[PDB]
Amino acid sequence: MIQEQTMLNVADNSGARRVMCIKVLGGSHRRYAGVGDIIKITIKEAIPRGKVKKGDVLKAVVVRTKKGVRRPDGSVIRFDGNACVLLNNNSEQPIGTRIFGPVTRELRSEKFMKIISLAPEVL
Amino acid sequence: MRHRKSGRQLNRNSSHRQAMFRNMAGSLVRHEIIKTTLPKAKELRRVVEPLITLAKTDSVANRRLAFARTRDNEIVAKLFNELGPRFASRAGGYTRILKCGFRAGDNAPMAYIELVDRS
Amino acid sequence: MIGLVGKKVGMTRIFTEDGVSIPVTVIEVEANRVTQVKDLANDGYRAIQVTTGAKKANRVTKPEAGHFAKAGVEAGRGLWEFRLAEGEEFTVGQSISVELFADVKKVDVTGTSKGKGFAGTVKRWNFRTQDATHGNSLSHRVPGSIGQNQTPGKVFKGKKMAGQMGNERVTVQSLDVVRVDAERNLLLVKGAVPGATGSDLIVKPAVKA
Amino acid sequence: SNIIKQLEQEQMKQDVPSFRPGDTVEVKVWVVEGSKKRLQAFEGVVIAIRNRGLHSAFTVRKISNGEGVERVFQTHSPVVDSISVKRRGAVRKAKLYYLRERTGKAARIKERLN
Amino acid sequence: AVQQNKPTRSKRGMRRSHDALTAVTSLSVDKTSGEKHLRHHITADGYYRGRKVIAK
RNA sequence: AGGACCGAACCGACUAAUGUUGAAAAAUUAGCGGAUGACUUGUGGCUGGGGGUGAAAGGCCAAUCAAACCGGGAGAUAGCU
RNA sequence: ACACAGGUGGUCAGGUAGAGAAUACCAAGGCGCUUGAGAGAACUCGGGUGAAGGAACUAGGCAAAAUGGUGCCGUAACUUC
RNA sequence: AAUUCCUUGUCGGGUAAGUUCCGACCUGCACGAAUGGCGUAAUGAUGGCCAGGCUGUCUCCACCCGAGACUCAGUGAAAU
RNA sequence: CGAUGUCGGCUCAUCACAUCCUGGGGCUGAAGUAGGUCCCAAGGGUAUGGCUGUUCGCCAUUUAAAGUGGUACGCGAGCUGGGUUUAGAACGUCGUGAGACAGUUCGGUCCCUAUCUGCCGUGGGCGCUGGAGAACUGAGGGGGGCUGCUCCUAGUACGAGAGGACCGGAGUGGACGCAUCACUGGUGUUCGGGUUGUCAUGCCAAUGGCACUGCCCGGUAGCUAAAUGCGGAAGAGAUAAGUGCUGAAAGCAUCUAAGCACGAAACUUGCCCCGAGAUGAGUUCUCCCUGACCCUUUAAGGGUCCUGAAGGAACGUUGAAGACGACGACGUUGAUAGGCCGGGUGUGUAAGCGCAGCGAUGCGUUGAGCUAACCGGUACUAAUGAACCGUGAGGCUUAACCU
Ligand SMILES: [Mg+2]
Ligand SMILES: [Mg+2]
Ligand SMILES: [Mg+2]
Ligand SMILES: [Mg+2]
Ligand SMILES: [Mg+2]
Ligand SMILES: [Mg+2]
Ligand SMILES: [Mg+2]
Ligand SMILES: [Mg+2]
Ligand SMILES: [Mg+2]
Ligand SMILES: [Mg+2]
Ligand SMILES: [Mg+2]
Ligand SMILES: [Mg+2]
Ligand SMILES: [Mg+2]
Ligand SMILES: [Mg+2]
Ligand SMILES: [Mg+2]
Ligand SMILES: [Mg+2]
Ligand SMILES: [Mg+2]
Ligand SMILES: [Mg+2]
Ligand SMILES: [Mg+2]
Ligand SMILES: [Mg+2]
Ligand SMILES: [Mg+2]
Ligand SMILES: [Mg+2]
Ligand SMILES: [Mg+2]
Ligand SMILES: [Mg+2]
Ligand SMILES: [Mg+2]
Ligand SMILES: [Mg+2]
Ligand SMILES: [Mg+2]
Ligand SMILES: [Mg+2]
Ligand SMILES: [Mg+2]
Ligand SMILES: [Mg+2]
Ligand SMILES: [Mg+2]
Ligand SMILES: [Mg+2]
Ligand SMILES: [Mg+2]
Ligand SMILES: [Mg+2]
Ligand SMILES: [Mg+2]
Ligand SMILES: [Mg+2]
Ligand SMILES: [Mg+2]
Ligand SMILES: [Mg+2]
Ligand SMILES: [Mg+2]
Ligand SMILES: [Mg+2]
Ligand SMILES: [Mg+2]
Ligand SMILES: [Mg+2]
Ligand SMILES: [Mg+2]
Ligand SMILES: [Mg+2]
Ligand SMILES: [Mg+2]
Ligand SMILES: [Mg+2]
Ligand SMILES: [Mg+2]
Ligand SMILES: [Mg+2]
Ligand SMILES: [Mg+2]
Ligand SMILES: [Mg+2]
Ligand SMILES: [Mg+2]
Ligand SMILES: [Mg+2]
Ligand SMILES: [Mg+2]
Ligand SMILES: [Mg+2]
Ligand SMILES: [Mg+2]
Ligand SMILES: [Mg+2]
Ligand SMILES: [Mg+2]
Ligand SMILES: [Mg+2]
Ligand SMILES: [Mg+2]
Ligand SMILES: [Mg+2]
Ligand SMILES: [Mg+2]
Ligand SMILES: [Mg+2]
Ligand SMILES: [Mg+2]
Ligand SMILES: [Mg+2]
Ligand SMILES: [Mg+2]
Ligand SMILES: [Mg+2]
Ligand SMILES: [Mg+2]
Ligand SMILES: [Mg+2]
Ligand SMILES: [Mg+2]
Ligand SMILES: [Mg+2]
Ligand SMILES: [Mg+2]
Ligand SMILES: [Mg+2]
Ligand SMILES: [Mg+2]
Ligand SMILES: [Mg+2]
Ligand SMILES: [Mg+2]
Ligand SMILES: [Mg+2]
Ligand SMILES: [Mg+2]
Ligand SMILES: [Mg+2]
Ligand SMILES: [Mg+2]
Ligand SMILES: [Mg+2]
Repeated sequence: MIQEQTMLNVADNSGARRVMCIKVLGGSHRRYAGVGDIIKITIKEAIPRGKVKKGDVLKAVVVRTKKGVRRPDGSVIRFDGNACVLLNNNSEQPIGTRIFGPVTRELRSEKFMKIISLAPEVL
Repeated sequence: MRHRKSGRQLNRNSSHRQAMFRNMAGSLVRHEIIKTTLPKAKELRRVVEPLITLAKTDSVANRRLAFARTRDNEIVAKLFNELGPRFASRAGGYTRILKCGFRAGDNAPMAYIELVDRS
Repeated sequence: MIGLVGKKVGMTRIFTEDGVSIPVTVIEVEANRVTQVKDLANDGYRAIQVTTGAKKANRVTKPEAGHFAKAGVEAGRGLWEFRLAEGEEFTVGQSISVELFADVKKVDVTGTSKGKGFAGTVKRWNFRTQDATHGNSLSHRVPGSIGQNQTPGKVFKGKKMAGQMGNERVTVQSLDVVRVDAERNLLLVKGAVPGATGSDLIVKPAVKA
Repeated sequence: SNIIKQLEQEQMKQDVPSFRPGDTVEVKVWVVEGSKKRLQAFEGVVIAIRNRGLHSAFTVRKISNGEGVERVFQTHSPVVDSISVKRRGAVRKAKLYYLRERTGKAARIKERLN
Repeated sequence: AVQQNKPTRSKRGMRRSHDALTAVTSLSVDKTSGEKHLRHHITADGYYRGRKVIAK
């Protein structure tokens, strides 16, 4: 359940540690963004020498929420934090090369095959 | 809304209701019949009749429980020495509500609540 | 096609083999027994009038018991009436089981909703509350404005205001029927139907398909 | 009700082992990726148990790849396959929600020897 | 929040049309003492459904 | 030592809510400032209306002040309603 | 103006904890505030808790929430030291 | 600028975006030297801006506890 | 002018169409995609933020689209009071001055218990022509109507390529709405436990009172949303713009004059809800009452005695029904409520005793004890025998049938 002004941790080696969601894409008056959802973000904190720079505006895909995701048995998978992987604005492919922490089965598609390829654990 | 709930608020807070039903249960055990309002009598059945079912098994623990509920050793003694074996065969329903009209000060519907094995 | 009169037993879930939990609403459907067949020559329309359940003999009235005695059937707890399609007929003392829904796939369930009592416009009509701070004087959940200035000295009909909420007939459409257990008179529909537990339900086959 | 209980007892699983909160459990669930059912393992500490018969559930917390992961299994679901008590623990609560801010040495629980 | 014309005694009577009291329909009679009481209430002497439930 | 510090009594009155035919013709509740000093308080006294007093707001002078109140000139005058 | 949640100077100063005349619970002593009884709608008042997010509210972080003690370590620009 | 109309002046910083803020420029409509000029540590229930923490402020409200509101009995107003 | 509160925001809205999106078309200097322009069309929908008192505007990022206006520039007896526009103070400027400036700057009391109309709900009365209990029809009224993206068709048509479809089908979403509590959660001052201070129960132990429920930790039912089910339609009819067919007037031509066909999210239906006070008061089914007499002003007349039906109402136990009424269940031939038994759930191994330890404490008895609203049972208590209301065959006139 990610909205605007929500801070997120960064799950890749793109160079950011802490980003802020500025827009939940895909629909008018759209309140929230779960996992697998694309969010336009800005960067609030970065490493000194990264691919990205503090104040850049780009997209990101949410991969972990503290609210969690439900499975068709009724089960739910919660995380302790909110994490996103940065994307390009246009090509919408991931920028980093090494994914940190687990991801979920809702992520897998033709679109995020790279992320499920690089994740150390897929729940 | 009040769906499937229980317990009357009686325009009192929770500690006042608990101390009022503790006093009224002790007065009913003491005199075996009292005259109070019909709502207080109906909510008192849910206090007194568990004390008698507790009093059917005279243990030290149950004496301590009845003391934590009543805070009167005279009431706990009358419960386990008299009303226990008096009601040892009744499957609940140890008391009786008798509506007795209307209070002169506020037109409140009054009732006599008494124990069954009194007379 | 006609429907049947059941009763909301409660909700549960059906675990499939595939790991899917289907939230179902158990609807017991006893033998609906017909009490009257209405037709065009006497009544102007084609329908049946059914009854279900049982009733206390000291409480069923002489008009009602004579109405069941003419059909020659046990008194049930009510009387409902279902319009007939063409080429469809039933006898008077006929019993109708839940095997009628044996090969349907979606139903529409009509029930009487829960009584919310006198409800405000936040709950009833989903109005926004006003500001809980920033100066608000006694106006946190009020409906705000209700009209305009002098042009129609009057509030319009159907203005959304507070009042009785619930306790009324609603129909949920296109519910997937999961299981039809004729032996213990059940009907498991996917999802949540209106009504409280133990209330009467009208299950008809889905008209929108 | 009796009808509900009859519908639920025919769906329950007869082999659910006895586990308490604070027990380190290992749950083997079914994973359908592509078309091949495999059996993924999940192992952590039971922080909560909710007993509702068929609707019974339990919560497992583990620290995976630095991140803390809670997962609420439905007990009588067929998508779980095995439940194994690896290490039983000694706590004096029913629900260990305080472990969500304890890490490392602070989040230890002693062994419930019997 | 206040009127602009004086309401009539006709409107006053029509508003008081529903303020009438309902008299008690019938007093139940005790079977032993033969005195009248409210149905489901004890008598004044302390009888109810025959027995003397309380002295006085 | 201190027109020093924190903070009750005490003095004051910054903010919000209530109340606004009030509990109250200015208050209550929760917070707030000073609190050994140019402090505060009791009792008694003095200054009188174009006058007093005023760390000065035209503030206060008995719920009344860009000139108090009471009585009188006085039935002022009113091309106004 | 009231049997009015206001105002009113001095004196006495028990116990446990506590720096304390704060605060909590009590003693001596004195009260339960001169309409009650029910019910447990909207709405208002005064409070309690809240998923995920955390000022995006708003004129404005108003109000709430939060901080809060003792001891020790340690403590910047600037400075009238 | 507590002074600048034109003006949201221009440039820079800060922000994803800043008519406000800070630093500069000077083209000072219409600053300016005891109706004081420019600085200034400390102080301020002072004005403007920013950040951390915090949170029902809000997204979007939900439930609960009490006093009213509602019903009964008694007394019994008011503006108009 | 013996008072019509004047910006902006909030909350509710509602209408117009000169239509922003979606829908249907015509022309194109329309290859396709994407556009330009005009016509028809108002069913639904129609951003969040930064700055600023702002409306506006600029900017950031969205979206199918971020419509234009009316409504006392809608809405202060609905909120706010930042701006404007009171009294205090200051700057610049003007004036000798008091003072002044659509110049700026800091601060600065927003009342009303709703009589009527109106509206949202909910009842009482009477009526509908004997009374009563039910089930209906449906005159009419209201609700609802949004849309993206992907895939297939098909890299097909088109095109030199680049690119890239119509039509048609399937899936998955966003916003909104209805319902529900099985799941995930919230609350759960009526459940369990821990703990601080103090007081008390003679004391120990164990408990209880107060301290915001003392502070906390969990949590039943219930209510809930953030949770999960469903919906928007398809179809038909008549059409708008428009497209035509045949065909003259006007030997041709011509969509029109006669005649016929197609045609849109608009219209009427189809879907949902109310609904016979629809006084035009409807329909069906069932039940109940089949006594004597007096009267004068003899008539839809008045009265006496006997009779008291079907049913209802009242009372009581009450409810996932409810402001009160109302509605629903039940009243001994009884599970309506409480209690009780058993179970479940929650909390988390009670007290007492024994052992170990100097002791705090730990261990055994012990997953113990307690356990609200839950589930299945059970007449133990309370739901009284009655009494009350309601009557006694139900107008006239024709018509037709049967005697
Ligand atoms: Mg109950
Ligand atoms: Mg009261
Ligand atoms: Mg208390
Ligand atoms: Mg209800
Ligand atoms: Mg709002
Ligand atoms: Mg006010
Ligand atoms: Mg308020
Ligand atoms: Mg008019
Ligand atoms: Mg007038
Ligand atoms: Mg009245
Ligand atoms: Mg000092
Ligand atoms: Mg104060
Ligand atoms: Mg001080
Ligand atoms: Mg002045
Ligand atoms: Mg004065
Ligand atoms: Mg004078
Ligand atoms: Mg003068
Ligand atoms: Mg003279
Ligand atoms: Mg005169
Ligand atoms: Mg008094
Ligand atoms: Mg006083
Ligand atoms: Mg003391
Ligand atoms: Mg309340
Ligand atoms: Mg709080
Ligand atoms: Mg709680
Ligand atoms: Mg929260
Ligand atoms: Mg909690
Ligand atoms: Mg949280
Ligand atoms: Mg803002
Ligand atoms: Mg805003
Ligand atoms: Mg504040
Ligand atoms: Mg606070
Ligand atoms: Mg100047
Ligand atoms: Mg300017
Ligand atoms: Mg700039
Ligand atoms: Mg700002
Ligand atoms: Mg500057
Ligand atoms: Mg100067
Ligand atoms: Mg000079
Ligand atoms: Mg100076
Ligand atoms: Mg009264
Ligand atoms: Mg008067
Ligand atoms: Mg005027
Ligand atoms: Mg006037
Ligand atoms: Mg066109
Ligand atoms: Mg047009
Ligand atoms: Mg429109
Ligand atoms: Mg239509
Ligand atoms: Mg804007
Ligand atoms: Mg900001
Ligand atoms: Mg309008
Ligand atoms: Mg205009
Ligand atoms: Mg206006
Ligand atoms: Mg108005
Ligand atoms: Mg206004
Ligand atoms: Mg008005
Ligand atoms: Mg102002
Ligand atoms: Mg001034
Ligand atoms: Mg002016
Ligand atoms: Mg009527
Ligand atoms: Mg209609
Ligand atoms: Mg739930
Ligand atoms: Mg929970
Ligand atoms: Mg719950
Ligand atoms: Mg204590
Ligand atoms: Mg002790
Ligand atoms: Mg005490
Ligand atoms: Mg059509
Ligand atoms: Mg045409
Ligand atoms: Mg032609
Ligand atoms: Mg021709
Ligand atoms: Mg056609
Ligand atoms: Mg559509
Ligand atoms: Mg029983
Ligand atoms: Mg204990
Ligand atoms: Mg033990
Ligand atoms: Mg053990
Ligand atoms: Mg247990
Ligand atoms: Mg039990
Ligand atoms: Mg039960």
